[PDB]
Parts: sequence; structure tokens; C-alpha cells
Amino acid sequence: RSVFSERTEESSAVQYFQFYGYLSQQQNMMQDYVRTGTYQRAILQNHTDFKDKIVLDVGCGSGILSFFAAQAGARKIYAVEASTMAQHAEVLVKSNNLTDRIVVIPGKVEEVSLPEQVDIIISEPMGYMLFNERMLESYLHAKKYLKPSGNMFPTIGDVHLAPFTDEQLYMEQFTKANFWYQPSFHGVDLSALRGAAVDEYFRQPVVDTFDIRILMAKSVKYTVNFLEAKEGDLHRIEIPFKFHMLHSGLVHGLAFWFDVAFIGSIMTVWLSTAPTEPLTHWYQVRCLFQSPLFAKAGDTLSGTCLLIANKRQSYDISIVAQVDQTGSKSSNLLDLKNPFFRYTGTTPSPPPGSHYTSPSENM
Amino acid sequence: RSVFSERTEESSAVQYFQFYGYLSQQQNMMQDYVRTGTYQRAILQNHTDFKDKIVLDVGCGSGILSFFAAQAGARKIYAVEASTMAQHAEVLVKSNNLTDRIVVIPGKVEEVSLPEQVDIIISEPMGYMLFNERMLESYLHAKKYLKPSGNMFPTIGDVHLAPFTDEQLYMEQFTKANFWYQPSFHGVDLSALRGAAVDEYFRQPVVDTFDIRILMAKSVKYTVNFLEAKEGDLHRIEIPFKFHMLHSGLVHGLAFWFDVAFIGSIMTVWLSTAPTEPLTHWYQVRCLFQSPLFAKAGDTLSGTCLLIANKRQSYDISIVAQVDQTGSKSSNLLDLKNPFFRYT
Amino acid sequence: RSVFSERTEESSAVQYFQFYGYLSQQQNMMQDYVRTGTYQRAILQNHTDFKDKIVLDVGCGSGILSFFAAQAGARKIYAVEASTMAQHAEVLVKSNNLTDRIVVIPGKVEEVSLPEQVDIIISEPMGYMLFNERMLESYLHAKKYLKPSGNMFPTIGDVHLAPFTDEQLYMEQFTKANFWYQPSFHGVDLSALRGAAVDEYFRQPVVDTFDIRILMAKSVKYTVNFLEAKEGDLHRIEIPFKFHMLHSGLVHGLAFWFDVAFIGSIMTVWLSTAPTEPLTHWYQVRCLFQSPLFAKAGDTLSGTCLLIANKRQSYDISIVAQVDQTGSKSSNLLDLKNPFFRYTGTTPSPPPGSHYTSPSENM
Amino acid sequence: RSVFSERTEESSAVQYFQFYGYLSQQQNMMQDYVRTGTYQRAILQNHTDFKDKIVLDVGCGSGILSFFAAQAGARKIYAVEASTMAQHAEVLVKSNNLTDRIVVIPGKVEEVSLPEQVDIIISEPMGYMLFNERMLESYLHAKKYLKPSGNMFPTIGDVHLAPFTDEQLYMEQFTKANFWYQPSFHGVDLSALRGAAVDEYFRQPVVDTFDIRILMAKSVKYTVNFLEAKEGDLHRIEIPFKFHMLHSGLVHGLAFWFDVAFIGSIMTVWLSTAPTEPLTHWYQVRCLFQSPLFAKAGDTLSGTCLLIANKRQSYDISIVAQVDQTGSKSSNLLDLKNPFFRYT
Amino acid sequence: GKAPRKQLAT
Amino acid sequence: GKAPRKQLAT
Amino acid sequence: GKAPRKQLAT
Amino acid sequence: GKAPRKQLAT
Ligand SMILES: *C/C=C/[C@H]1O[C@@H](n2cnc3c(N)ncnc32)[C@H](O)[C@@H]1O
Ligand SMILES: *C/C=C/[C@H]1O[C@@H](n2cnc3c(N)ncnc32)[C@H](O)[C@@H]1O
Ligand SMILES: *C/C=C/[C@H]1O[C@@H](n2cnc3c(N)ncnc32)[C@H](O)[C@@H]1O
Ligand SMILES: *C/C=C/[C@H]1O[C@@H](n2cnc3c(N)ncnc32)[C@H](O)[C@@H]1O
Repeated sequence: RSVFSERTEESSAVQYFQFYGYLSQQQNMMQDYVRTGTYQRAILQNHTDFKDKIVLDVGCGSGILSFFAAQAGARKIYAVEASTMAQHAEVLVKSNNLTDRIVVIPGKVEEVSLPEQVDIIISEPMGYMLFNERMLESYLHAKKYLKPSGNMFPTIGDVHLAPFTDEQLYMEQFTKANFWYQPSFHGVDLSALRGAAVDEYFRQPVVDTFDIRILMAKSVKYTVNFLEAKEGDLHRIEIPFKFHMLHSGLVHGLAFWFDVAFIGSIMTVWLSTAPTEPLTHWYQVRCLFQSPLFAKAGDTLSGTCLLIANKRQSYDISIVAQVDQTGSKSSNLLDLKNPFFRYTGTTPSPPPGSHYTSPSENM
Repeated sequence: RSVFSERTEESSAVQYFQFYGYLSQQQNMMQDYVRTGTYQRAILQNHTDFKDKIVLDVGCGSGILSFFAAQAGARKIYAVEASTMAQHAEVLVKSNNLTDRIVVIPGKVEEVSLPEQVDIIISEPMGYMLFNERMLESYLHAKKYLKPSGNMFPTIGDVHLAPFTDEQLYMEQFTKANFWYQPSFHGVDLSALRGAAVDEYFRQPVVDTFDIRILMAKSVKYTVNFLEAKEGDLHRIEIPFKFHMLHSGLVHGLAFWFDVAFIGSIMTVWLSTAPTEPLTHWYQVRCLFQSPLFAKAGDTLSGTCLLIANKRQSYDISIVAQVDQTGSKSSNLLDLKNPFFRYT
Repeated sequence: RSVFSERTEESSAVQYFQFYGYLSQQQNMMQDYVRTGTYQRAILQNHTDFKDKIVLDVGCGSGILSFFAAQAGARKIYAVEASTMAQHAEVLVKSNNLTDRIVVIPGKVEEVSLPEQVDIIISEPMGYMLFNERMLESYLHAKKYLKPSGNMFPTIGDVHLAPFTDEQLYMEQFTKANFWYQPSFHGVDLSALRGAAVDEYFRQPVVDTFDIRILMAKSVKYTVNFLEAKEGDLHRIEIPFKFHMLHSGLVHGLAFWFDVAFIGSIMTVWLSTAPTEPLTHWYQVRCLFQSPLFAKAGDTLSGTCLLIANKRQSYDISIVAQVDQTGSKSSNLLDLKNPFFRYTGTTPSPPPGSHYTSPSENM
Repeated sequence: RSVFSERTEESSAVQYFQFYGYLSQQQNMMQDYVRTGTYQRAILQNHTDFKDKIVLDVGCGSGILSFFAAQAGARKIYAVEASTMAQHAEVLVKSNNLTDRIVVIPGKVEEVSLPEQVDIIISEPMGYMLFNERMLESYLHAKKYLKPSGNMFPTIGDVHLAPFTDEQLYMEQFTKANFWYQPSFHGVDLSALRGAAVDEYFRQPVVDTFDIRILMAKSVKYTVNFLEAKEGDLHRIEIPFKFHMLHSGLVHGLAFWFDVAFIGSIMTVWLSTAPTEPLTHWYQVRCLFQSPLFAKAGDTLSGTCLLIANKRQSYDISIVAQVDQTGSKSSNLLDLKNPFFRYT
Repeated sequence: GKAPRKQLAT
Repeated sequence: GKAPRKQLAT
Repeated sequence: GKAPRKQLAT
Repeated sequence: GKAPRKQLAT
């Protein structure tokens, strides 16, 4: 029927667009000041890229991005949204008296029909770890409406990988799974399921934030150029990595974040979800290693992170990594659609052994 | 097609049984000591309702209720579970050397085929506010395998409701919707969606615990007797109420909790989720009025809480409340499947 | 040298009498209102048993009991105390102007020399579970100074046993020992010691309080009559028990408490540390079962609790118990000198499944 | 007889090593994440002080520090432990397949016989207030096995002290002693022991944590360098101080904490128990004055904290403090071995 | 709904 | 997944 | 043992 | 002393 129906189980779509039908979710997204702030600047400050232009807003939700484009002088704006948020955004279009410049089209971008080609596509298709939700494919799919020389806002995406040490996080997994390791839970021996409990917990990417000093080597960046990439490029994403360790210790996994750049004619605006930057609602994503890997400063940690698209609008994660000086290796399989939200609001504590001067001296 | 697949659209059942497939969710239920310890007490205290009996465990999960029934001396126990948790229950049956007594049967109880009729049914079919998940219908549906003289554990469920006052909770939700009151959010006028935002936020029941001092009237009780009720009885649940106000103040909604009773041959044991009792993973449930009603100590607050079952394994809630002495009326629609979990 | 030196390692004595040398420990004991209140009543209300009598106060500490005897009219009081609390009590004797009626004798009762025989001995030799500290032997040893027909205050002691169900308490043991069940605690596999961790925790009697409804059968009482018992009777204490279960469930151990009676000529006063009575600083003592025992109402739980005196002024506990209808048995070995103080101040919560009427109905 | 058995009376060593024989106490130390994670960081970051080196672990307990040294590439590690914990360290060596590298040697480091000299010593010899247990002397005593160029991990320990103000803590302890002020406790006059009670309660250092806002002056520092200090140096520890008061108020005593530094060949890593840093099982230590001293912002509080070692593997503490501007003096005797653990 | 049984702290 | 976009505290 | 008599809260 | 290392909550 449509490209979206082929690659997405109906049940996943239902749950998915039902989520985005709630104004409370839009609200949560709009109240991300970094997110909404950066998108606004990237649009109004590149006003020549919108002034009198034709615009496509893919997955517009409430239409906020389509108003920024209007605020930038766009002539006509086709705002596509599949969730039932489309009708709320039409209301906002009427109430803001923009029915002549912003056209809401209820429906999935892979199925709707636009009356013309656009000069620029705008969207917010980034999920956590960038690739979750598989909306980037819808963003690249939308290029069937983009004229030659048209632009994409965002234009590129940089996903960053880095190995981290966090013993507390790792040990937490066994502390929770060890619930099942008792011979008499109300007179039942649960121990036979302890191993399955561990496995289940390690399959979950961890969504929270952390102090930069848990990282043991500079980041490796894999870049998707939205102006050149095609849908099929994202069904299988292989991210080779060769980290040079700057800190000795136990590598418990790889940390993920991403950035996007709105490369306009006037300036390039960056939206970065890095642990060095103020927190956004994307947080950061860490993938643990079933078995951790000892590494010393000067060793090389090498391997691959392979993401395989599934019919649940997410990715199956496979991470293989070894310390080249020892041959010690570690594998892991995680489901990006079932993360464990760990954030607690507390500022991330610094890893131990990080004071190189007496804390008492300058207290 | 089966009784289940008709009243449930696939997309709800997928996400539903996916959720119970995870051991972390079994750990959370099982670690509820009041919940798990009370079932065990109820079953062992009434061991003669199990001793050498045939048992049906509806939605056995990891099988913990089947182990209690075995501990009580049951001759055979068919443990039915439709999530992938059934494979884990098998593993525990083998490792606890009860393969001769507990027979895990994967699938939906509306669809599986039991080998024989049972003397007693056991299950934990209670959702928050009791009726969420629509699992009570699966519980009642299972009575087709029940012998004439057979029993049900739990035997009855008493859902309680009482008006409450909580300005802190009302303003919290109210101000959230007022985000959409802004006339110039990043230059954008959002005010036209104010009414839609308020309807949405107040469509959500609030799940958390509350001090009883906020209840303004004795609770009204509606009892579902699992021995006598049939499936269709629970498609539309009409609960008339008439509260005698004991305190003046703003009525901000109705608070809900429930009890269940295991009416055995030796003693009756209660599992209660009341706000006066230790907390359970069910908490309590409060349905807010978009506009509270003012009542005086001595007035009568009367109305009807109507629960209409839907294809999402939950209920559309309708609460109409009226202060008789002034004619102040409040009509509300809430979606039990989309609660707001407020506890911290 | 002396009976006390033979049965007590010096190191145990040192630590032991150093503890009782602190006024903060006396204070804690004296501020036990039940304890001090009951001892006062038992003495002044049996005034004929003290009026113009000769008294021996064994382990007098601060001398409080010796003042009650003075308040009752005793002619002369020999107050024996081994700890350095003896000198504080002499001060109290001088400051209270009782040097003519109360004589402090610093030293262990097994080694001091009294100038005459006494008509009545008073003491507080009860440890937790009654028998800890092995001071009862010193109390019976002191009868070498008691005339024929003399009295003992306290006169008897009743230790009570009852089986209890407390799944939370039992499971706590494995939750704590499961710390060691992780393959990579900072890169170390600790699991080989998990079993030793469990064992260590089960060897500890639990000192706290509990709700009476955790008990599954009426108590069994073993009585020591201090007027007839001899020292050697307490080196080996065998407590047979045959409990008739009134509640079905998992038996996780046996609960202990005790009572003492001051059988005076005028009245009999009881000091009871039972879970039905206001809390004293003795609390109650529970001994867990390594493996719990399924029992239904109407079954009989039978076995023995055997206490073997050791050279650390305490007892080695051995508990064997079986359900006679099934043959299911359980053993356990605990060290009474190394309890786990569990009390938290919170009122003991009632066991689940104890509501026979709807909590909502009468709320 | 050995260096240990002379400076330690048996009754103290029995109870002392009995305590460390229990796994529950190892669990408590090891679960101190700041403590255990900081040692591991210090050792792995400076792996070249271990790579193919010979190591001595003084009081290895369960052996966790020896495993870190093995993780850092140590050629051989003699792990010395005098409690019964040594048998459990052996079990972990076997189960972690490090029997070729870690050699558990049970006994007191003052008594055992090592087969050879070591390049580096590792240990956790720090008690609360640093000096309790007198284990630093065992650490320094072990240097007889240390090569000329050998290193010590930790290399130095900085004990800090600063005057504090805490009326809530002073009155708490003061009123406790006032129990013995009663003239008629059950008719008995206890007042004659009032002075003895106060001396006893204030002889106890208070172990718990405190907000730094209560410190009235910059901390004074006394450094024990483990590479250069010898055993006897720690028998009598004299710490002169002269505090410049930064705030007016009642000085209720001196607060103590400590840092240690692992001075490796690659980097220096600090383990600090300061009140500004995350809490550790060492907490901080406060010695109260029986009578506080009043000082004005700008006065000088001078005196001497003297620590005399005793046979109970602890120290007799003497703190004399004097407000120079008024001659207000306070003399105090405290027993480090008998602290009051106040944390909750 | 999304989460039929709510997380209960232990 | 269940919550494609995570809640960010205001 | 270490504390023959247990502390009772006042 | 009685307890050289103090209990630390986890
Ligand atoms: C992360 C933001 C998602 C927004 O875009 C909408 N959306 C997702 N996928 C599609 C397709 N295929 N077509 C149109 N709109 C889409 C989400 O509903 C949300 O508003
Ligand atoms: C609240 C607990 C629910 C448990 O029962 C299982 N369950 C729900 N609905 C069914 C049907 N129709 N058949 C079998 N098992 C069912 C849930 O999977 C959960 O374990
Ligand atoms: C439980 C109370 C003990 C008090 O009695 C003293 N004490 C114990 N053991 C002896 C012996 N053998 N002789 C004299 N006093 C003793 C304790 O010191 C405490 O005050
Ligand atoms: C604070 C940690 C002490 C650990 O070291 C052990 N230990 C103390 N003192 C000695 C001596 N002299 N020799 C060997 N091991 C010692 C303690 O047992 C504890 O594990």
C-alpha cells in the first residue's frame, strides 16, 4: 500500500501515533527550551532560506515549526502530520489567521499528496540515540517533494559514540536481577530465572545523563547527511569504531548522543544533545556490555555498533568490542524500543578517583 | 475468533501482553508484599479448598499463585498465561520439581482448552480502580470450567468511592493545561487549544496515594460477586451514589480504591487497597472534576459513575455529580487506560 | 582460681565488664521504666521480705536495687559488682548517707568474701533470651551465701518459645547475602562466597519486636526455678517442644521471650518481656530456620532447642524442628553472642492476610 | 612476642580481629563506592606502578585491593590478613583463577614471613579520624619488606581539623549526662555522679556528618608521609593549631576529617572524607568541649591536639584550646576507641 | 493502557 | 516504544 | 557479646 | 574499639 505500511506493523503505528495525539506530549516537546529555542533561531536567522519559499513540515505536530517558517516569510507551507494532532494544528492555523500560508495535511508523509514541490523541508525526526522511531526514513522519503538544490532543515546528523566506565550502573543490573536468586520466595525457588533476569536488563539501553568524566576516550562520530542519504541507507547502520583509551579502567559500555546542523545560506545553527550541553528531552543513551572490558590508557578499543531496523519503528542493537592489546572481547544485544529511563533529576555525580588535588585544600 | 479477540482490538492486546512478558514486571508485582503475602495467607489458611482439588490459575504469570495452591495440597493445577511469561513459569515448575502437579498452558483463557473441570479458580484479575485491563471478564469467562459447587479466589470485589478535596492536585493539573493559554509562545498564540488541553488533562485519572483526611464523605460501595456475575455484566457498570457531606469545602472529584475477599471454607481473608492500609502497587485512583463543586457539611452529593468497556481493555468513565441543595452539576469523561501516575 | 575464671575467657570478661563500667549503660537500663518500675514495686511492696533483713545484691551496678532494699527497711546490704561501676555506686552510697546499711564490695561474686549469710538475694541477671551473659550461673552461685529458707528476687524465670511466620525477615537474609552474587564487582567475581554470606547471617539471632499475629501456635514455657537450680544445670539447656499449629503457613523460626516472678511473702510481682507487654530493653529474640517448614492448622511442630554454654559468656544455639505430619525437618545453628539488632522504632506491622473483615467497611 | 603483640593487649586484638572476620563487615566496606572505586581508580590509572611488580597488601580482607593490583598487571601479590577473612580471600583467589598471582598469607604483618621484598605496598590502614585502630603502624612496619625505590599506596595522609559550632549537638550530649543530675530518681539521689557522667559522655568523639556552614575557621592540616614516617613516630602525635576565627559564636569543639593521596608515577589521586565530599563509612569526627569557648570573628584560637597511642589499638586524645584575646581555656580528654555513632 | 501495573518502590 | 519522547522536567 | 544490654529509646 | 568501621547505608 505505502512505504510506511510495509515497514511498520499496524500495532506499532497505533501505539505510536496515539502517543503523539496528546497535547501533553507536544507540550513536553515545546517546553524543551534548547529544542524549540534552537529550531526557532535556525529558521528566523536563516530568513533568506524561507522568505517567499515553499516549505514542507514533516511530522509538524502542533505546527510550531510551520509558524517559525511563516515568521520567516514563507509563501506557502504544507504541514504534514499523521497523528490526530493534525486537527489541533489546523485550529492554531485558523486562530493565528494563517490559513493562506500554512496548509495542514492530515496523514503520513508517505501517503499524502502535495500540489507542488518545495524549496526546503523542515522536520524534527530525531529520536533518542537519533535513530529511534525510524522517522529519519520518513524525513528522507519526503525528498520526493524537494526541488533540486532544495535544502533540508536539519541538514545533517552526527551521532557520537564513546566508551564509559560506570561500575554503579553495571552492578545495578545484577542487584535487580538478584531478586530471583532466593531458594524460598514465599516457599518458591526463583533462582532458575536469575540468568533470564540479567539478560532482560542488559537488553535495555539506559536513558539518562552522566558526568563527562565517565568517558574514557574521545568520541567517534558517524554522520548522516540528510541531503544525500536515502531511506534504505538507514535499514542497516554499521558504525565502526576504534577508540584510543585515555583512561585506564573497566569499560562497561558505549555512550551515545547526537547533534544536528541547520546549514542555512546565512549561517549554520547547531542543535547538540551532548553531555557537555544543557539537557534536552533526548537526554543521552548508554549501552552496557554484558561483560566489561579492562583497558589501560594507551590501549585501543575497537569494534562495531550495528543497528538493524525492525518493524517496531526502532532498531535492534548489536555491539561487539575488544581491547586489541589483550584480545578480550565483549558482545551485547539491546532493544532500542524498550529503554530503561533512569534519570532522577539529581545532577550526575563525578566518578570516584577523579580528584587530582586535595578536596580539603580548596574547600 | 474468540470472546477475547472480539472485545479486544489487536493493537491493545499486543502492547498488553508484551508488557506482562517482562520479568521486571513480575518482580514488581511479586515484590508487593501485601499483595503476594495476602494471596498466600488466603490460600494456605483455606488449604481444604485446595487439598486434593483441581485448580485453574487465570493469568498465572510466573506461576506464584499456582505454587501457593500446590503448597496447599492441590492435586492438579492448570496455570494459564497468554504472555511470554508462560515459558518462565514452566522453568520454575521444573526447577521446583512440581511438574507432576502444575501444568502451564500458554494462551488466552478464552481460547485454550483445559482437560477437565476445576473445583476452584484462582487469579489476580484486579487492575487499578479494579476494572482496568478488563481481566475480570476473563476471570468470569473461566467459570465455564468451574464445577457447580466450585469456588472463586477472590470471591468478591468491593470497589469504594468517596468525594475528596485536594486543591494542590487540582491546581497542579489545571496549571499544566494553562500552558495552552499562552497568547504568544515563541510568538505563537496557543489559546484556541486551551479548552482541548483542559479536557485532555482532566480526562486522566490520577494514580497515587492520599491521606484519608481529604475525604469529605463516607465511601459508597459497589460489589461485584465473582461467583454470580457473568462476563456481559461488566460491559456497562452503573454505580449510583448519594454522599452525605461531612465537611464543607470544594469537592474536587471522587477517590476510588477496592477490596477483594477470599471467601474460603475455613475463614475469609481480605486484600484491601484502602488509603488507610499499607500501600500496594495498585495505589488509589482519583477522578478530578474540571470544575469543583462546593458543598456544605450536611448536603447530599448525588450522581452516577458509569463505566463503559472499550476495545482497549479498559473503560470509558462517566462521572456526573450534583450538589442537591444548590443544583451545582458536574459532568466528566475520563479514560481509565490513560492515567497520570503522580506518586513520587 | 575461681569458678568465674574457669568458665570465662579473659578477653570476654574484659570486653564484658568494660561495657558495664559506663554510666551511659546504667542510664539506659535505669531508664527502662518497666524494668526499674517492676523491680521497685516487687521490693517495696514485699517489705516484710526486706525489713530488718540481710540482703545480697549480685551485680548491683549503680546500686539502684540496693537502695530499694534500703527503702524497704533492710538492715545490711552487701552490694557486689565486678565492673568499675562499683566505685560510682559507693559514691551514691556516701552521697545518700547509707554507708551504715549498704556495703559495696568491688569484685566478682564468685571471688569476693561476705562476712555473713543473707536472708534474700536480689539481682538482675537476665540477658536477652534470658540466658545470654551467663549471669544466671553467678546468681545461682551466690546461693552459697543464702541461709536455708532464704529467698531469691527474682525467684523463677519462664522462657517462652513459639513458631513464627515472617517471610520479609527470612527473605532479607538472602537479599543481603546476594551482594556477593555478582560476577563483576569492580571486575571481581564474588559469587563463591554467597553461600558463606547466607550462613553467617542465619547464625545471628534477631533482636527486635514483632506483632503477636506472626505467631502460629501457643507458647511453650521452660521454667528455671532459681531457688532449686544449680549452676551446672545451665551449662546444657535442652528445651523440648511440641507446638500445635493454629495457623497454616511457612514457619520461618522460633520466637523467644521471658518472664520473671518475685515471689514475696506478701505478693508475687511479674516482670514480663512478652510481645503482648510494653517494650523493655530486652526486646524479643527470634531464631530463623535455614529452610522454612510448611505447616497447616492442626499439624504438630516438634523438636528441641538446645543451648550449650561457651567460654564467651553466651550460648551456642541448636534448633531442630519437624512437622510430624510430613517429616519435613529443619536445623539451625546460631551464636547468641552475635545477634543482629533489627529494631527500627517503627511499630511492628501486622502480617498480611490478617483482615477477616473488610478494612474499608470500618475505616 | 612481636611488635604487634607488645603494643596491643590480647583482649583488644581478639575483639578487633573478630570484627573483621565477618563477611557483613567486608560487605559494608566494599559497598562504600567512593572508598572502593577510588582505590581502583588510583591503582589502574597508575598501572605502571604495578605492571610486572611485586606487591604487598597489608590487611587485604577479602582481597579486593589485591584484585585491583592484579588487574593492573602485578607479577605477584602477597595478600596479608590476620582475621579469619583470609580463608575467604583464598576462596575468591581460586574462583577468579588468580592462584598464580595472589598469595594469601594469614597472620599479622608484624609476624608473618614474606618470601621477598616488594616494589609497592597497598593497604587501607585508615580508621575514623585516621588514627583509630593503630593500623598505620602496621602499614609503616611493613616497609621492612619495601625496596629502596619502593612506593606506598596511599603515600600520605592529611588529617584536617577545624573549630565548629553546633549547639544542637552540645545540648544533646549535655542533657544526656544531666540524667545523673536528678536528686530523687525513684527516690534515689544521683547528683553526686553528675560530674562523672559529663566527663564520660564528652570523652566520646561524635561520629557523623555535618554541614560545613558550622565550621568557624579554615582547617589546619597535619600530614603523615607514609614513605618517610616510621612506626614510633605515631606513638605520640602532637598537632599545634592556631585558628583565625572567621565568625563570631560559641566554639563547641574541633571537627576532624582526613584525605589520603596515591602518589603514582602517572598521576596523583585523592580519597577525601571531607564534609564537602560524598559520604563514606568513615564519616567525620567531632570532639566536643565540656564548656564551649566564645570567640569573635578575627580572634585567634590556639592550642594543641595531642594523640597518645594506647594498648587498645586506639588513641587517648588531648585537646587544649584557648581564645587568645580573652584567655578562655578549655582542656579535654577523649577516648577515640569509644566514639558515639550519631548518624541516622 | 501503556503500563497496566504501576511501579511500586521496595 | 512506549514513550518515543521522554519527559523533560520543567 | 558486644552490647550485652540493648539500647531502649527514651 | 567495639566497631572500628561504621555501618554505611547503601
Ligand atoms: C519526533 C516527532 C515526530 C512527529 O512526527 C510525526 N510523524 C511521525 N512519523 C510520521 C510520518 N510518517 N508522517 C507524518 N508525520 C509523522 C509524529 O506524529 C510526531 O508529530
Ligand atoms: C493483572 C494480571 C494479569 C495477568 O494475567 C494475564 N492475562 C490477562 N488476560 C489474560 C487472558 N485472557 N488469558 C490468560 N492470561 C491473561 C496477564 O498476561 C498477566 O500475567
Ligand atoms: C545484667 C546485669 C549485669 C550486672 O551484673 C554485673 N555482673 C555480671 N557478672 C558478675 C559477677 N560474676 N559478679 C559480679 N557482678 C557481676 C555486671 O557488671 C552488671 O553490673
Ligand atoms: C581498616 C582495615 C583493616 C584490615 O586490615 C586487617 N589488619 C589490621 N591489622 C593487621 C595486621 N597487623 N596484620 C594484618 N592484617 C591486619 C584487618 O583484619 C582488616 O581486614
